[PDB]
Amino acid sequence: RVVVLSFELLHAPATVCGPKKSTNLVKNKCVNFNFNGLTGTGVLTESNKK
Amino acid sequence: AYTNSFTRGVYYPDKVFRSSVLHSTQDLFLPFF
Repeated sequence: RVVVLSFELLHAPATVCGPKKSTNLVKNKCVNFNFNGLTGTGVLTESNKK
Repeated sequence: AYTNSFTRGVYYPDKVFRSSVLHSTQDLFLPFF
């Protein structure tokens, strides 16, 4: 019995996510962020990008 | 029977936000005119 699990790389809003619990968001500070598996370091600020 | 197509065959190639940029992409589009 073979089952192959095909994963389609994120592009659109994700709905099937791993067991990682979320945290609160802190603005205007240098933070190490992880949004739906997308990681990086930077300061998260409010924006006017529609 | 036939008409002249125009600048109507353009769609967003993906779901990524870009602004104030000229982006070159290759995809299946309707040729202009």
